[PDB]
Amino acid sequence: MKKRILRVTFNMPYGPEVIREDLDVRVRIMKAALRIQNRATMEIFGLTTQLRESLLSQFTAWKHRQRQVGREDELMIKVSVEAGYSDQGREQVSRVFVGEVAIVDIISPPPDIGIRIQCYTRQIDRTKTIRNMPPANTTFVKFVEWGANEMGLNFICDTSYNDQVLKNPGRSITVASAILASIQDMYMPDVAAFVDDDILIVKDRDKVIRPDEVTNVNSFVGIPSWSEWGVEFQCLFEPSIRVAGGVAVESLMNPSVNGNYVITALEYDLASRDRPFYIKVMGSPAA
Amino acid sequence: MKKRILRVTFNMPYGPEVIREDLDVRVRIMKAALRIQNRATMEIFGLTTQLRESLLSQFTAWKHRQRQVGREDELMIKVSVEAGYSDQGREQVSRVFVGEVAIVDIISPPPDIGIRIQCYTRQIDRTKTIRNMPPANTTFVKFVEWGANEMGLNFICDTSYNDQVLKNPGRSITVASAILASIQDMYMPDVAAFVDDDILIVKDRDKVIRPDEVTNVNSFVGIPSWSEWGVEFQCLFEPSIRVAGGVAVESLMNPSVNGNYVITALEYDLASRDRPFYIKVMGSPAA
Amino acid sequence: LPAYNSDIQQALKWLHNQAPGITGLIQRKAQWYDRFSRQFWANWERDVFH
Amino acid sequence: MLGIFTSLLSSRSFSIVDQNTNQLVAADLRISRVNTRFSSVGQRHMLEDGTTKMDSRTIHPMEIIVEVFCPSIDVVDQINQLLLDRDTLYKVITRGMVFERMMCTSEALNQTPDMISATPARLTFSQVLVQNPKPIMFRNAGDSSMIDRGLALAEDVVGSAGDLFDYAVNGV
Amino acid sequence: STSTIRTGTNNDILLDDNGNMVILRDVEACAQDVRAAMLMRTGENIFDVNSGVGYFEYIFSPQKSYDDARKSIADAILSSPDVTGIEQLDIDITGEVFGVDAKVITIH
Amino acid sequence: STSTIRTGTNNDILLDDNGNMVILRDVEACAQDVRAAMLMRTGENIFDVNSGVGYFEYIFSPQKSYDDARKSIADAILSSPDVTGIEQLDIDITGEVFGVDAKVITIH
Amino acid sequence: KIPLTAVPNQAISFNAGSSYWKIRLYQNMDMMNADISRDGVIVCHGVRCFGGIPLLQYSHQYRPDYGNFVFDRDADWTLFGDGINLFYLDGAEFAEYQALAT
Amino acid sequence: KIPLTAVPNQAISFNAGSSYWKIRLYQNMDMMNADISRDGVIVCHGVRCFGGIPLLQYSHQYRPDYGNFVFDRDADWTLFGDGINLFYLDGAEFAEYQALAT
Amino acid sequence: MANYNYIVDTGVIVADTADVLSDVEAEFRAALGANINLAASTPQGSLVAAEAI
Amino acid sequence: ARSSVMRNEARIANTINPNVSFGTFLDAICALMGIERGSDLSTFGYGVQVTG
Repeated sequence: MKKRILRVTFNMPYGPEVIREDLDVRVRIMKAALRIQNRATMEIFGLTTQLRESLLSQFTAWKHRQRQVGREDELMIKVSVEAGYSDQGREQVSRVFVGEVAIVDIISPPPDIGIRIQCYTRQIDRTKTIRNMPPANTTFVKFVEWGANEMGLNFICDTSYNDQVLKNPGRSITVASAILASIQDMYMPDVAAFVDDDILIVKDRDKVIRPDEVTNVNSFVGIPSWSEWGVEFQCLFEPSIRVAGGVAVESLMNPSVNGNYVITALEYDLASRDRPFYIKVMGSPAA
Repeated sequence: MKKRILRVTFNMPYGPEVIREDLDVRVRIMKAALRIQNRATMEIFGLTTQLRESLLSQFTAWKHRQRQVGREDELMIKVSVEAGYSDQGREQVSRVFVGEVAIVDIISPPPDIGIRIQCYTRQIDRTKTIRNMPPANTTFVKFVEWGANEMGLNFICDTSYNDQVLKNPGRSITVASAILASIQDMYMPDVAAFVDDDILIVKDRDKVIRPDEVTNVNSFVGIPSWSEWGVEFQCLFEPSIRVAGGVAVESLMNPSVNGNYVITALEYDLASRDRPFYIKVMGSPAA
Repeated sequence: LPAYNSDIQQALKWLHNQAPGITGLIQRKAQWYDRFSRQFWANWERDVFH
Repeated sequence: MLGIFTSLLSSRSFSIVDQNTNQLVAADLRISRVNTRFSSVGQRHMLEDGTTKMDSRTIHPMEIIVEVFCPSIDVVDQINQLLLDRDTLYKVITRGMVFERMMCTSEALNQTPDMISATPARLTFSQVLVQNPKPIMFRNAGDSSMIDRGLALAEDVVGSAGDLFDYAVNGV
Repeated sequence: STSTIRTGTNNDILLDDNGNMVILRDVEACAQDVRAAMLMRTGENIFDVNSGVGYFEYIFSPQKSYDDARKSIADAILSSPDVTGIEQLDIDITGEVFGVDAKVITIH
Repeated sequence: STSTIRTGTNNDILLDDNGNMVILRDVEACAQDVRAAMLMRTGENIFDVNSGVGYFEYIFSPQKSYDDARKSIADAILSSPDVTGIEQLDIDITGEVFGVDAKVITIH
Repeated sequence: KIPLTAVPNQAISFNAGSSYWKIRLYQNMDMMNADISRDGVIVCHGVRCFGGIPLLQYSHQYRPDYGNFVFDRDADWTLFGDGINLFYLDGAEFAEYQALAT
Repeated sequence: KIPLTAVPNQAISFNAGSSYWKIRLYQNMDMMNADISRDGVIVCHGVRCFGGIPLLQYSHQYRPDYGNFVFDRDADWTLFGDGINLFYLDGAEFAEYQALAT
Repeated sequence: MANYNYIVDTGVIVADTADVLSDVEAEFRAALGANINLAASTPQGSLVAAEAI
Repeated sequence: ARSSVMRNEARIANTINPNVSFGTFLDAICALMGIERGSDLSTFGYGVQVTG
């Protein structure tokens, strides 16, 4: 009888504070191939007075220590979410989200005090500015490389538009967050630019980033069906599923929709004491 | 055993019509420090044929007698709301909202016919125009004073920006409603301009309008908690709570959040035959 | 205000009553640390006495 | 229930222990029933072929229901105080079973023509569920870990700079 | 799964003829570990108080129920890294001696 | 967690041979406090009305039931800073006296 | 004054005197000790706990224009909140304190 | 290092040294064997796994500027995570170690 | 091995007992075997406690 | 390893000569001498200013 594993970490100034799966934790994660940054909402129950003091007071959203020695962590803290299974003491955990806390609330009154939290990926850029002048006359790939260096992310680019010359590409970007909107704007809708975890990915719509890591899928909780854009189904927590990766589909109810699909959007509904522990996938035909 | 009082007053042409607490009346009020006007949704049950004919027919939203001798009451009627408690025959009623009816509906079918109403504060200005030319070169405070005289409201202004010269402040304002948007636009977000009841209030974000009327709060239905802007809690109907006023907070479960806060937004949920009789408060640190 | 013991011998316990080996091992460790961590500072303080 | 073989004659069946002070409370309680209930819910997912899979199981607090008789008035006050208590946890020793971290939820008295001298009563306890049921303690206060109390607001009580000096060094 | 160093009838390190400390593999290490764990006495583990068998307030002292001693002994038998559950306890109490019997179930 | 100034069998400040007004620590401070509380009478405490024992309305007056005296005395024993609960109240009324006995439980 | 509590090891942070401080108090054998942080940068490690002796000793620390901290009496974590306090004095107040001290 | 587990045939993929890696470890008869892929394209196949000597033997594979992997001992799938480890070395460290190997 | 440089330019840094104990346990695990029994009962547990103290 | 490390740390903490010390040397200075130079910034007074 395999048990589920769900940890949430906070990079507090003194160190990490990890909330294990033993408490009541509910998380919903939404990921897509777009410029709009990913979101994760957390439900946390049973926090005591000491831990409420430790955590809830650091999501201030005001600014302090104005001298600003450094950046990144001296504004808002980072949260990392990893989920998986555990069988016979053998673990198969995997990471699914990285972000920073943005919005705080209180949901349930006593005798069980629970809080709700909103986290977004790469929200540190909405405050950081641009200090390196963008290239004036260059090709697409060099613009992408400059953006990756400016944000501070490992990047991958593979498009048919790699040898196209742009004039004045980014001379009107105020902060570091509109770089992604710039990159996506030029060649919509075929070129899709998005930031996943810590990687900037720019690619054509129907290309699998890793052709040799196709995950064969044959066990469905949500019956596959035609989705007006491709296919859409649902499964249990599979650590292998990613964004822009490929899937090979074999069905029993609906054998007519078997084929290769490229993943467009994802969903996560992970709970430690409730029924939902799921992943929802929408795909497009693989070119 | 104190009883609750909830009175809704309507100003018909012949006189006032008061719906008392004896009937089934539900009201939700939302107030904030913004240019967007306040709102109130009203649920009224048990209205007979005579009262239905008397009231529902005056919510016309068309125009009658285009000649328009005068203004204000010859377009839309005004509704005033006062709620409180009664103990041993001794009352503590207080007014909480003033507005005009905008939208009409019908909610429940027979045997019990119930209606829903939408009211907004200072909606009379969306029809009235401007006939006094704004000053050309002038300070902020004189622009605010001209706006107050034009709308017809008693005003209070207390800002650090009181001695700044503006050029052509309001030369592109069509009707009387955009005056408030003009006033808020210039020095956003530090300067907050809002209209409460019938008073125009312009002030800095973190200044208490009445320094000597701080209400000490020590009994909360909703446990106080941090809300990434200040504090947020909930209580029974306390007439002392207002917008931009201050509160002194003393807690039991959460004594780490004690302090002085300035009130930002409020919500009212008052019913005469249901459980909700509440007030929700969001606060910001006092400066 | 609360006491602080910091002795190596609280590791020893009442199982090791007829055990010569482990008791000797812990005792020798304790006296080595005494010699080279406490008498050191005592002699050092005495030589800082001007 | 087998297990222990005492050879002690006058033993004790049921007792509520004050886990803070190791003290008995309401020791004079004749007992009519004792019921113990466990509960858990297993989350099942409905597959594609036609089967059905379960991934994990969740455990809720147990509940203990006891029916008692109060032969006096002092017992009734003791029961009411047991219910109203809010800060302590109680350990319950049944016929052969010992449970911990229990805390009373309700009481229900009766006043009927069947019983005049004594009042029949029913009580209910519920376990406070806490992870890591076996704590780890240090004998030395100097070995304790670090607590945060992060980001308090700070307070300013009126007092001159010279006052602190004349109270701290001078003594006054 | 676990391992430990052999100890003699006294709680002392026992060295083989060649003089090598022998690291016991499973099963046997479980036996020695449970035997030792039953002999702690409470309040004697520095850095973890509230572990052991409460001899001087649950067994030797004049009690009322003797159930607390049984639960304490059952706890001490458990908490070993390999023990799964306990099949039997006896608690004889015949005369002046206090007999305790057990048969433990282990994974390996 | 409490303290008080010692008094004699008549409620005055009692001074030692050194004349020192002594701050009694817990337990006997609780005994002195409860003795003073049960003797305070209702309608004597200004700024706190309805506090005290109703001797002239519940005990000395002709009364039917005599549970009111028990409730009032139990309440006056309560409201002390340290009392947790009341173990026994008897109310004998044997002879011409009105015999009252009580045993209280404190945190210590 | 600074809000404290009776725990042998704690570390509270606050925004006082136009700067952001983080202080740490822990019992070490006989006396207390303290760690002081400013702006996320460590300042001192293991400065002791004495009544009337200011915590910050050196000019590159206590101010060009900042403040300083002082205990009224030799602190112990059993009495925190009851007779033992920690006070913060801004630049002018601390300067006059030092002037009057000698 | 490489977080590994005790399985007779397994695979690992990660981002190391500003590049993507994919290592497939499997038992073959007696010795351990591995297959190395970088950035989706194969590098070498069926490399016998041994202690100390690196997995990449050839210059055009391990680096113009990339790194390499080294086992401390002969691998054994029943010991992984327990006294046996795999380490990744960047360009500079591995160049130093290779020079030391002579 | 697991030594810490706790004497720096700003002063001396003292660690909490949990961290020291975990470091000592890791050191003994590396010494003997990754599955050893380190509890109050076993002799190696007493050695670990002595070292930590 | 452990005994070597504790002896080394004792020898590091022991030697506190002014020509050997570092950082804690500020205390050896404050034993007799005035403490280090506080960082300071030079202000301007009476800078002219003309406008409407």
